[PDB]
Amino acid sequence: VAALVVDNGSGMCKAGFAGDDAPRAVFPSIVGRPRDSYVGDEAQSKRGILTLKYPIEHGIVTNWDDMEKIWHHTFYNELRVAPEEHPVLLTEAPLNPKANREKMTQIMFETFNTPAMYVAIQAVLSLYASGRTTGIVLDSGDGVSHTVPIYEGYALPHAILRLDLAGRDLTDYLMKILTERGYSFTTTEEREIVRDIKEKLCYVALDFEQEMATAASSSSLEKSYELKDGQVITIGNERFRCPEALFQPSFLGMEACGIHETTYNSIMKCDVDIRKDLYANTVLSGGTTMYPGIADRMQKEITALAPSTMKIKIIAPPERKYSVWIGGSILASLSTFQQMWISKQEYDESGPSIVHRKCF
Ligand SMILES: Nc1ncnc2c1ncn2[C@@H]1O[C@H](COP(=O)(O)OP(=O)(O)OP(=O)(O)O)[C@@H](O)[C@H]1O
Ligand SMILES: [Ca+2]
Repeated sequence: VAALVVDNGSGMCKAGFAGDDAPRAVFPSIVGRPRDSYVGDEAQSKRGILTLKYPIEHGIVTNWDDMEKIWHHTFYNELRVAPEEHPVLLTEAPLNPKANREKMTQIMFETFNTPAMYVAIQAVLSLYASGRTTGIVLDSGDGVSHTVPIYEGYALPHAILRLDLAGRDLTDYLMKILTERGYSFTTTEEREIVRDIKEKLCYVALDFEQEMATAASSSSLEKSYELKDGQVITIGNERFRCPEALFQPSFLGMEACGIHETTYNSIMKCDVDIRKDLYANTVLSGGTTMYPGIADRMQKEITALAPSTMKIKIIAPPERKYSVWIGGSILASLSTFQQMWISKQEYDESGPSIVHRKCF
């Protein structure tokens, strides 16, 4: 009899049990409404008559009635369990407003009746999941990208940087640039493909101009995508121009620093004496860091921004895509964290605003 690990993100919900090694339920973060309640895998397939809402916008929860239902679906239909038997580890976005974790507790203890619960910070977790308690996580999902300096399991609120460049925009950026090539992707079923192509084929060029150079001069970097109907689509320098946006947001007419500088900028915002620790412990997580090349490119780029002498180390746990979860599975499982929850009876005594003093 162990705990529960529910990680909620802008596009996917990752659910399972503390003391496992991998989520058991994984399903998009979508609630479907007929212009009578559909969540999960189910929800996607029905779209044509329904309306789809995503209640997690940019890592933060904006609809609470839809959020409640994703969790109704998670416990009952996906995990087949019932909450008032289990303690729940719930995850939160770096710099989640005070109010939102409060409101989160309410739902759990009140609607769901958890005997115990918790909210931890996603970044923080993935940092654990590799085995460290100091560092800076580049976490970057379907909707939002954070750089998060962590010191002794304590994220540093002054040093966090959020950038809303992430999966969905890359998906959108591949569409845009494949469409400039002639192709067309109207429908959302076609869109589901560009999503696949991005994940199947894209990578991160080491040297962006040389690469663009190479692909104008020959076709050595081309790959074909055979569409489920039979038609094969040639994809070329699109393959690395999509994830290039991460390093240069301009591609998307954004005036933002790329994930590299953003990470430099976050390291730089900290007390000087910790930086070398962070520099050398920089963890990728989120599924938008899955592109091959990323590590090196990031190694190359921070090294051009960092002290000439300095030692860098980008860590890319092969697993990273579902690391946030995992990281908490570890935690909720740890016999030494067993007596750190907020309990049903503890809530009753203090209301939601206790979720702060006990969740630092
Ligand atoms: N192998 C891959 N290569 C590149 N991108 C990928 C890969 N696998 C998944 N992605 C992208 O990762 C995204 C999902 O990542 P993650 O699971 O961190 O999302 P999330 O937690 O829903 O997002 P957020 O942190 O933005 O709330 C999707 O945009 C998907 O297209
Ligand atoms: Ca996420």
